[PDB]
Amino acid sequence: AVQQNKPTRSKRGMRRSHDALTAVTSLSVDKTSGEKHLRHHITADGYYRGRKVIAK
Amino acid sequence: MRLNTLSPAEGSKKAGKRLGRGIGSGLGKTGGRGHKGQKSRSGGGVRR
Amino acid sequence: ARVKRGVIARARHKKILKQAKGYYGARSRVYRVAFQAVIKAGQYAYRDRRQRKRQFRQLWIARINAAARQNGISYSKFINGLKKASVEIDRKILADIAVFDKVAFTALVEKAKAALA
Amino acid sequence: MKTFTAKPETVKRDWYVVDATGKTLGRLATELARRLRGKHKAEYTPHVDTGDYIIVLNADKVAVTGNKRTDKVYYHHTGHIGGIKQATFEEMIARRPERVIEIAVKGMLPKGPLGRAMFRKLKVYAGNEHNHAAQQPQVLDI
Amino acid sequence: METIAKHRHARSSAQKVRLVADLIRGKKVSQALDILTYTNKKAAVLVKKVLESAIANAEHNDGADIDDLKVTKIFVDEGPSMKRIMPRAKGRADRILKRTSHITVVVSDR
Amino acid sequence: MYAVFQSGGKQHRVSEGQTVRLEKLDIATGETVEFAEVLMIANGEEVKIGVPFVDGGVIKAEVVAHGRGEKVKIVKFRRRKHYRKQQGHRQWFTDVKITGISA
RNA sequence: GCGAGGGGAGUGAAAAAGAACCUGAAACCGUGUACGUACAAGCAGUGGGAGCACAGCUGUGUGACUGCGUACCUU
RNA sequence: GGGCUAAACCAUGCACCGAAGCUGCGGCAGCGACGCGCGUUGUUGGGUAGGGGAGCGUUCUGUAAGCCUGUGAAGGU
Ligand SMILES: [K+]
Ligand SMILES: [K+]
Ligand SMILES: [K+]
Ligand SMILES: [K+]
Ligand SMILES: [K+]
Ligand SMILES: [K+]
Ligand SMILES: [K+]
Ligand SMILES: [Mg+2]
Ligand SMILES: [Mg+2]
Ligand SMILES: [Mg+2]
Ligand SMILES: [Mg+2]
Ligand SMILES: [Mg+2]
Ligand SMILES: [Mg+2]
Ligand SMILES: [Mg+2]
Ligand SMILES: [Mg+2]
Ligand SMILES: [Mg+2]
Ligand SMILES: [Mg+2]
Ligand SMILES: [Mg+2]
Ligand SMILES: [Mg+2]
Ligand SMILES: [Mg+2]
Ligand SMILES: [Mg+2]
Ligand SMILES: [Mg+2]
Ligand SMILES: [Mg+2]
Ligand SMILES: [Mg+2]
Ligand SMILES: [Mg+2]
Ligand SMILES: [Mg+2]
Ligand SMILES: [Mg+2]
Ligand SMILES: [Mg+2]
Ligand SMILES: [Mg+2]
Ligand SMILES: [Mg+2]
Ligand SMILES: [Mg+2]
Ligand SMILES: [Mg+2]
Ligand SMILES: [Mg+2]
Ligand SMILES: [Mg+2]
Ligand SMILES: [Mg+2]
Repeated sequence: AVQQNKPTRSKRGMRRSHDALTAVTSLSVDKTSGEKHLRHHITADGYYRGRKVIAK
Repeated sequence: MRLNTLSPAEGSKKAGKRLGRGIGSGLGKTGGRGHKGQKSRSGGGVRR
Repeated sequence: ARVKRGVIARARHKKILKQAKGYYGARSRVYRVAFQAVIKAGQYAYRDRRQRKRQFRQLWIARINAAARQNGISYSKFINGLKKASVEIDRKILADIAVFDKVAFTALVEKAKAALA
Repeated sequence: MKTFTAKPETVKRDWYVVDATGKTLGRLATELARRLRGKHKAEYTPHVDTGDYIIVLNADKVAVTGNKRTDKVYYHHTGHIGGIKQATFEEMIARRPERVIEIAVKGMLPKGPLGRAMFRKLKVYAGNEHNHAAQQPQVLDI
Repeated sequence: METIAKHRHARSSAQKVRLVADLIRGKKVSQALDILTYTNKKAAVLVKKVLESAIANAEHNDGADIDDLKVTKIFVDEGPSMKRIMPRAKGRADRILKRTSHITVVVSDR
Repeated sequence: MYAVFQSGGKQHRVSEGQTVRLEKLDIATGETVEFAEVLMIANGEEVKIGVPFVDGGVIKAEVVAHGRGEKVKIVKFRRRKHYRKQQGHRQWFTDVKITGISA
């Protein structure tokens, strides 16, 4: 099965109207190190909820 | 009398037919040959 | 004497595409499609110079009818009355007066009614 | 000079109230359709709605001649295979009496967006009462 | 006035990169950098390096102040395609287009 | 006050100071032209209807300009029949300015 | 990233002449602005036409609503 | 189609709508007359195959050791 007519650039854009990405609503701030981080994830320096959970 | 002021006699230089050059010419498409048959073909026609 | 076609061919294609501005999709971008669209637009325009004279007369008649019936007479009797009264105002003007000078239009209706009586 | 054209932002529309009691359905509908379109005004313009608002009272007392009360059938299809439905005039008056006049008028109005807009100016009621006293409708003897 | 950085001939189709560029168009550069850090797309890595370069250009070459900068313009253009061959069944060959993109970021305090 | 008159096989409703575009007249620019066949004169509530012409009614006008109108393209095309023809057209006009209306 | 690529600086008459280099059309793909578009049925135009924006009543852009209207070639 | 008891059918009459038909106004061309290319006049101008007539533009040769052009050519828009 294949198209009988070439779809338009307009129809291509309409299909892609649901493809846009969503930015992260907001980042969280660690209460001890002050780092920003994804909520419920550890920070880049290894803090979570104010505690040094892992080295490096 | 200069090389750019000489003209041929009126009626002495009729332009040739040019077939197959568009609707407006009157000889476009089939070029006066009509439709199909032996006489429309390249090299077509019966002998004397 | 070899002749390259590019400069003349480009001008011809551009002349058609310029006439196709505002058309949708390939009709304003693609020569093959734009050429057909420009031809069809020309055919319609020839046809509709004739249609325009029909549609406007039809509009004037409808407005004269409404204004005549506001004054108590149908369009067909109004026109016959004006012709019996030797009034030669045409429908374009009668429709203009019907909208912009209702007092003058009433006077024309009275003239038509008198010629019919 | 060019011919006048009515302008949607300055057209004057008035309110009327009509009593359908005992009137012949189709001969009432033509007058309604005419006035909803604006064909009675010198400013009539085919692409502009210059018509009036019309309230129709007593829709369930509209009349029809001959044997139409029992023999006029209203058909419609639900879009489901085999879904052809029907109702007689009398069945329609009993269940949805405003529809009888609304259907008749809709058939005599232009088709398309403008004709649908003209139909919204028609307000049909079964009984003898309406809620549009604020619009001060004038009695219209159609 | 405004400062530009570009990554020309980047290895990604413009359609893919445009999904990321649309996230940051018009944002303050500090917010834009945060958005890109937490976007799990290869194109977010590409765009973030161009944005960082544009910010450095504005500071070093144009004496701008980072806290004032916004992403005033960002767009992705199609670069040249690299043509490759992919063998299919029954001796048939297909063309593969490896599409590239030109990424442009413009930052400015106004 | 306005008046109705015929010119160029058409009718026109005019007031003083208006400019009217007519079919070409064989009159030089700057000259005055008389329209002595007036179909109607209306000045407020006084309305004189010609039967066909108002007695003594005359419209004064000054010829303002001659010219050619916007170009119109004529296209003729018979599909599948190897026929096509095009033609251009510009119609001549004469602009006149109404200077006086007299019953 | 001791990248690719880019921004400055400099050369030059010119660097949108920077080596993927004279000119740099079209298809095709984008960013910005103006207007239209989420109750509306078909060759997508044409005739009529409101509103909005713009430049000086007019010119330009857009085109709600409405009459008419089933591409081209070949055979 | 809506709807219609006429908005159906028959008869008589008078109005009106209605086409690129006819008329009005402006313009162009073919052919023929009549006078001096011009005037006047009559008339014609839907077209496939096809016949006849008249032109546009492109490259190149002469005219041109001329003419235009860095005070901006060709090309592009
Ligand atoms: K032949
Ligand atoms: K250059
Ligand atoms: K280029
Ligand atoms: K339309
Ligand atoms: K074919
Ligand atoms: K065949
Ligand atoms: K003649
Ligand atoms: Mg098919
Ligand atoms: Mg998708
Ligand atoms: Mg032929
Ligand atoms: Mg043959
Ligand atoms: Mg053939
Ligand atoms: Mg045969
Ligand atoms: Mg052979
Ligand atoms: Mg050569
Ligand atoms: Mg061509
Ligand atoms: Mg295009
Ligand atoms: Mg274009
Ligand atoms: Mg219709
Ligand atoms: Mg094999
Ligand atoms: Mg480098
Ligand atoms: Mg050079
Ligand atoms: Mg170049
Ligand atoms: Mg391009
Ligand atoms: Mg609905
Ligand atoms: Mg809507
Ligand atoms: Mg649809
Ligand atoms: Mg239609
Ligand atoms: Mg006609
Ligand atoms: Mg005729
Ligand atoms: Mg004539
Ligand atoms: Mg004829
Ligand atoms: Mg002919
Ligand atoms: Mg030469
Ligand atoms: Mg040359």
